[PDB]
Amino acid sequence: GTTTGGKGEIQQIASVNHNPDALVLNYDDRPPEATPNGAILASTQYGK
Amino acid sequence: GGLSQLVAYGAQDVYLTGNPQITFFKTVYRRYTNFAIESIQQTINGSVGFGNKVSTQISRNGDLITDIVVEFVLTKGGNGGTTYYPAEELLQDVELEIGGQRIDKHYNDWFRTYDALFRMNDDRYNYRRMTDWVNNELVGAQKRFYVPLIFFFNQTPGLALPLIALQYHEVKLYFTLASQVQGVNYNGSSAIAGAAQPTMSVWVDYIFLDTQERTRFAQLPHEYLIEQLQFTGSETATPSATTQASQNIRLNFNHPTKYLAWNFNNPTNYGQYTALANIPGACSGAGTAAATVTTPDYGNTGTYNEQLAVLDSAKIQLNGQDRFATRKGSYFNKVQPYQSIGGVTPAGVYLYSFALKPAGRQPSGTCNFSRIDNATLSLTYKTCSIDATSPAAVLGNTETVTANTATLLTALNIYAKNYNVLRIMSGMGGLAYA
Amino acid sequence: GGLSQLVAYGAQDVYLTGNPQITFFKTVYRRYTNFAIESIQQTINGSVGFGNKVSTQISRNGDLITDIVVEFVLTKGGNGGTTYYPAEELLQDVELEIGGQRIDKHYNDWFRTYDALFRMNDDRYNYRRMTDWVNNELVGAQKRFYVPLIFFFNQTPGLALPLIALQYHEVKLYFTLASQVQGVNYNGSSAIAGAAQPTMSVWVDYIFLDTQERTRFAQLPHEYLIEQLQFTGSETATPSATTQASQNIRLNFNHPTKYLAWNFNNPTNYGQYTALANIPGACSGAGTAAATVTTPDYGNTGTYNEQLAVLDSAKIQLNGQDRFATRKGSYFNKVQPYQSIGGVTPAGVYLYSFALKPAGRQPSGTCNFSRIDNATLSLTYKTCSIDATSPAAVLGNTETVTANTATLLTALNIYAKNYNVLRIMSGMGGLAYAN
Amino acid sequence: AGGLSQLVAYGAQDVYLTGNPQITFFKTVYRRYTNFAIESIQQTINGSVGFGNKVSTQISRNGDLITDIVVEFVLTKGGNGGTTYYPAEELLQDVELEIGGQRIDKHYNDWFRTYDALFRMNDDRYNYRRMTDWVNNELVGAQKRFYVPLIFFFNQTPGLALPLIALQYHEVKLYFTLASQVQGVNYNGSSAIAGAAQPTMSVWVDYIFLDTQERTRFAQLPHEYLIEQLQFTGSETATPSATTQASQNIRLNFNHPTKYLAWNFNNPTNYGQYTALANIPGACSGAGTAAATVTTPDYGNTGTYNEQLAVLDSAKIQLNGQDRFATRKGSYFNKVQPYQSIGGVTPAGVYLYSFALKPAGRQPSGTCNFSRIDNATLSLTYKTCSIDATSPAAVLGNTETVTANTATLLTALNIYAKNYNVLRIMSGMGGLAYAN
Amino acid sequence: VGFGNKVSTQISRNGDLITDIVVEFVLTKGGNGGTTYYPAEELLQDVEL
Amino acid sequence: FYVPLIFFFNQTPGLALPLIALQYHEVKLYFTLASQVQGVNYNGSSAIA
Amino acid sequence: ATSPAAVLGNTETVTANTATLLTALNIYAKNYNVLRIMSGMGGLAYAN
Amino acid sequence: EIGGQRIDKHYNDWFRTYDALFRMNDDRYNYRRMTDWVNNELVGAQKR
Amino acid sequence: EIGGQRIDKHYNDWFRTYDALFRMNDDRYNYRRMTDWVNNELVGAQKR
Repeated sequence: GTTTGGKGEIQQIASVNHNPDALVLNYDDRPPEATPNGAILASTQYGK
Repeated sequence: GGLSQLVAYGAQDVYLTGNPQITFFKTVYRRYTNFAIESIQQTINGSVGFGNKVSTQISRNGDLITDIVVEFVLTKGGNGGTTYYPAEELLQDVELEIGGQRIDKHYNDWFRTYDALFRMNDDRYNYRRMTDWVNNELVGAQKRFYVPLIFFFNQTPGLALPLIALQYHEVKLYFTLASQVQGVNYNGSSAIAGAAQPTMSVWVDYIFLDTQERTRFAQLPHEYLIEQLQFTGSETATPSATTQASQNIRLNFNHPTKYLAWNFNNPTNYGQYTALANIPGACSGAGTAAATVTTPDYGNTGTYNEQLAVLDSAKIQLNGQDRFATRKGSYFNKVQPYQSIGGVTPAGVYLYSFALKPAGRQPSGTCNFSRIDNATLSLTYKTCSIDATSPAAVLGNTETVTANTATLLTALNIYAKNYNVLRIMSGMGGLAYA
Repeated sequence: GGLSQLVAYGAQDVYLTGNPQITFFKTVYRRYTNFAIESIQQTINGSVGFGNKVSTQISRNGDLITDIVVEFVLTKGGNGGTTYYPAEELLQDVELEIGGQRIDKHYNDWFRTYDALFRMNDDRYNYRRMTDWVNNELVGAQKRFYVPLIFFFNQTPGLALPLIALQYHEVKLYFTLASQVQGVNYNGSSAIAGAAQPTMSVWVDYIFLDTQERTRFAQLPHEYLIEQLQFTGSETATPSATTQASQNIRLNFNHPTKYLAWNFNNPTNYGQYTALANIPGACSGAGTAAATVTTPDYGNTGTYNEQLAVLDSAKIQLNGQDRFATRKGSYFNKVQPYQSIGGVTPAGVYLYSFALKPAGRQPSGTCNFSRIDNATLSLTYKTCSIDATSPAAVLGNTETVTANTATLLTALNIYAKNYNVLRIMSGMGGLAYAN
Repeated sequence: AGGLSQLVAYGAQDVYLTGNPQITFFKTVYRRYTNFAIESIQQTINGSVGFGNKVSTQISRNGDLITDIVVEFVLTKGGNGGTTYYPAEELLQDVELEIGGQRIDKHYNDWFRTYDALFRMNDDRYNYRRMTDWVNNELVGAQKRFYVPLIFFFNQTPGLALPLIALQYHEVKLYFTLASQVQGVNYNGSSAIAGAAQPTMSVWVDYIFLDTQERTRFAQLPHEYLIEQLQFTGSETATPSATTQASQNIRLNFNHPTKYLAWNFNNPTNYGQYTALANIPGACSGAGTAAATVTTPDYGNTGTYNEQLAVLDSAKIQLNGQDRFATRKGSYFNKVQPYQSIGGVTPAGVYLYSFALKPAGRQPSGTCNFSRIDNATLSLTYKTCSIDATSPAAVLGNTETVTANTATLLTALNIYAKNYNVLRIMSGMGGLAYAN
Repeated sequence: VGFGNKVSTQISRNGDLITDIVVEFVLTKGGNGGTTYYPAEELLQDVEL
Repeated sequence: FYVPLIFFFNQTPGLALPLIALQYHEVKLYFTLASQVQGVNYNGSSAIA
Repeated sequence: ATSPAAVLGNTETVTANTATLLTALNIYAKNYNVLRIMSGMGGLAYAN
Repeated sequence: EIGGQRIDKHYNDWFRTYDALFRMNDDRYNYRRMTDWVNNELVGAQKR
Repeated sequence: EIGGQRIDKHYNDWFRTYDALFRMNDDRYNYRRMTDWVNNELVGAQKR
């Protein structure tokens, strides 16, 4: 046995088969949309 | 003199002084963008009081927002030592919201956990000074308290929210005030007659920029690397005798995560993370005939004696595969804070990091739970066999047992501190991965 | 094991581990210019004693100057608990001069404020160890003290003062030694017979440079980012009953300012910024029948109970306009040093910063008072109605009141730290701006 | 009004501050890093663990990089409150770091006590204490797990992580010497504590796993690490009881660009005692009462800050017979130098002189290379030990040049040098660039 | 709304021009005749526009 | 009670605030309410129960 | 539990009062994995 | 463990469950002979 | 209101008119359940 010191652990396969990325909604699937801020516009259309 | 060691020069200096790059005695300082900081009161929606909810609508007085400090006025209804961070307990939680999307959510226990881990002796005491009664004050004393908030941009000017470029969003803070705060309107579970309702204001520090930077921030898109807090509470089964109970906690987290931290608390006594015992500072009246181990000596609620800590051992398991060998509870209380923060953590609060320096803002290693199907935290508890009223056992027993009073620490608070990105696009803001 | 996380990466990692730019696990160090540090004594000109003035010139024994430490040897004239930083109150007035041009000027009260405001943890505890008796010592004890100076070139090598570049402009240090030291010459205002005069020595730390860089320092013009202290004394008049004062103290400062800090002191005692009261740490004999609230338990003069302070609220005005909204004294004592310093500021010492990092050296926000004609610090005071001798009232009252002994804090000390630019060329130098 | 006014108040003094801006504070750009995972793995300890035994462990090359290493001890108390003082630290008598059959560094319990005593601060120094001692007045029979971190060159920053992957052809080992006498656990002074249990030890090593691109770089490219080493030999002191202030001229045998020199004056009977014992609070067993005895410390408070219990009056370093700096008083090296160079507090009896601007830092900042110096000496002047240790009137009430009669027990002189060397790694094998 | 509280309002943008603004308070008298003096504005400690 | 405000646009229409022309700003008023108001919640310094 | 007449004489749906002592639940699964060895290194193919 | 990687892990209780399930006849009896005191041995008896 | 412009207003004695006119049996009763004490509750009873 050549192991006077050792060699590091071999990479093994750890796949994703359940849904741990669930509930993660990115800016690409849905982008942000506007809501009011501090500056407000007047009641522009008062009806007839 | 010093010339003697300059003469003492040789081959070994080729790695130190030969062909130099820098000099230590002529610093070149960089010129910075002109800014000024104001601190103004905000508009606080809602009725202020115990158990009530209120909110803050952030004004657009400035260009960037950085430090948010919540101000309270409280009157103490008890004697000295009957309180333990009442300004922090009062602020039961805060949600930060941009355009209807939650960016972060903090809890009173999280603030306590953060101070327990990442604050240090001077700033931790100054924190205590602005959140608690620290000078042996007596009943009827009035004191103004401050609870600085710790969102990703708080105390972090580099991530200040670009309000000038959020002219299409509400930026809001939703606060929940506690229904019971120890020492000011309840003593344990008993109401204090005549207790005064708190007075509240949220103070916000605005950064004002010069002509050119205001243009840059208003017109250009931005990518902000931000922090978030993930949380849900759960119950534990703390063992009585003849057994060391285990519990498998299912972790429910979704972002590159820098660390997992947790504590075990008695929900009836804010900040109590250890068992009560008839030893100095470990319970009300400790050391005297009037000592009781049902009620803490609240001002000394935090301790460092891990024998009063409930956790025996823990490990983090990912997809059924152990991430590291089992550690005893003191590992998470004393070592990871040493390695990862450089400060002292009181008994009852535990930390395991994925990051080399989680206290910093530069990412240094994360665990992406979004690519891990089944992560769990395995907890083994200490047997609660020590009679809490007998110092002979409390200060003199084996590492695997704790006090009979530890069975009251039935709530687990599991936190994950993670990273996310806040995107600013055409004046609109929200998360890159929500 | 950890490989379970190594492989487990996805879309949320592209901004963390995608196309890596840095590694945490291979550092490269920058090589520097060979130098040596040496600490030598300067020749002291003048009679050393209490109330005497003394000067020394920094001899050209090196290329750059960094730290300077003033040495005292004192004998305590009182019993235990009668002193409060004797070494720095003795070091009453330290003036830095280059070629006849004043560069900076520090006071003993600033040294106390700096230690109280910007030093932290073990740094300020050791500072006290170098300046006071901290182990219950008795009358007659002899101790050697070191008061480091905190000028612009004293706190970091990066601004070392290049004497090699100043061969025509003598650099001198002027000292005044206090006529009174609490616990060494006087117990309160009562003289201590037989008190010894101090022994003093000024030590200066020299940097020796390598030939190539030494040559460049001597020949090339230089500019240094230099920090200054501005000060003048003020007076206040805090009321005892039914009223609260409001002062508007004009801020006679004139260069880019990092922060303003101030305190309220009792001129009789050194370092006292709070009221005396019959509670631990605020009264000689506190808690006993012989408790006297005329003088403190001097060894514990500093306290943290802000209701012993006189400042209720303050705001700064620039051009007669508010600079920020009025905040309570606890904001300036607790909240501002928390955000800007991260330390513990004792009661009675107050800070408002203009900078993100006032404790740092890299400029990070200033108020340029050179372009502001009128500025004032507005101070609203507490009513000093509490009987200092009754803990029931001292420890159990409202926000807006303090002890009747608080009215002794009649001296108002407002400090400003600012930037200037130090110009050195052809062996001559001095400040850049003068206003 | 407000900050808007402050921005308008722009003038000539600002061209050196905000004119032609180069940076801002409110748009921080963070760097993207190489993917890695941290895993802490238990090592096997070869040998029988116990008091007076020597054991060793070989680090299994499980990961690619090594950084922190923590020695975990399980100890029980043999005494009551105040009878211990860093029992975990005195047990870790020494640790030898060996890479490929050759020594890189060796630390001693007394060094760990010095490193703790002058470099880390109140906050983590107390946690360090929490990890090494009983700090809650625990009584006889208490069991506690102790964590003694190692402070080798590769664990004070990831940038100096030890790349085992690049050392493919040989082992890295740690040799541990466990003290035979541990105050308050196995011995109480010179008296053995009957029934004392043997320690259990585990050595935890923290591994880093690298991704494909960087793991390859580490395996194939050569490396040059600029690392720290400790140098140490012991000597004996000449501490007089009366009529004189003795001097010694101690010849130094150090050999690399040195960052600093630190020294202790120890009482080998106990652990960590660098000051005299006296009948004043915390200065001896029973202090303040009629039972006070000044031959034995009140161990849990062994460290103090009272300079009058120290024995060093003054010290100077000479190189090849010339003064390196003018003679300084003992308080200079105890308080002024760590103030100037570290920023913490050094307890009485521990002294440091730096050659470095930032000796607690990793980047070189000034060194004295004793490899080019022949006659380098440390000259030490002692205080006369004439004070009666049992009389506070003198212990707390005498002059600078005299100390307690019990001070003559500080007979061991411990001088440490911290220096640079370079650890080079080529073709799977590592080694030091400079010998001696 | 209450004693020692700070409240604010933005003007609801119903109209084109704003002229007067009148603040109403409803108070309960704590004493008999002659015990008050301008309590409505005493209460209105300040207004910042 | 009624407390009219007396700002620059409150007492005469010729100075009426043209909100219609200020569509990029909010206009807001901060109202600070005194903690101690004589005869309704304090009589001198004494609180009215 | 102390009366054989009941312990040895009852219905499917009942057991002894002493059964409440059986407080710990241990569920074990036996599964496959693949152990790979190549050029001197070894490890499991799948981690999950 | 092989190369730092866990391959399997067994508990004392698993050893008994395994015996309780998969061994049969006199192998379980010989097993007990290896693991227990099966001949009414008395206090002080020493066995391999 | 929307933008300061009133859209609608409801009154006491309208809710009773609507409930007494458009809500039918189960949905009118369930509405009562949400707004009244319908179980002969005594003084001191608390409901949401």
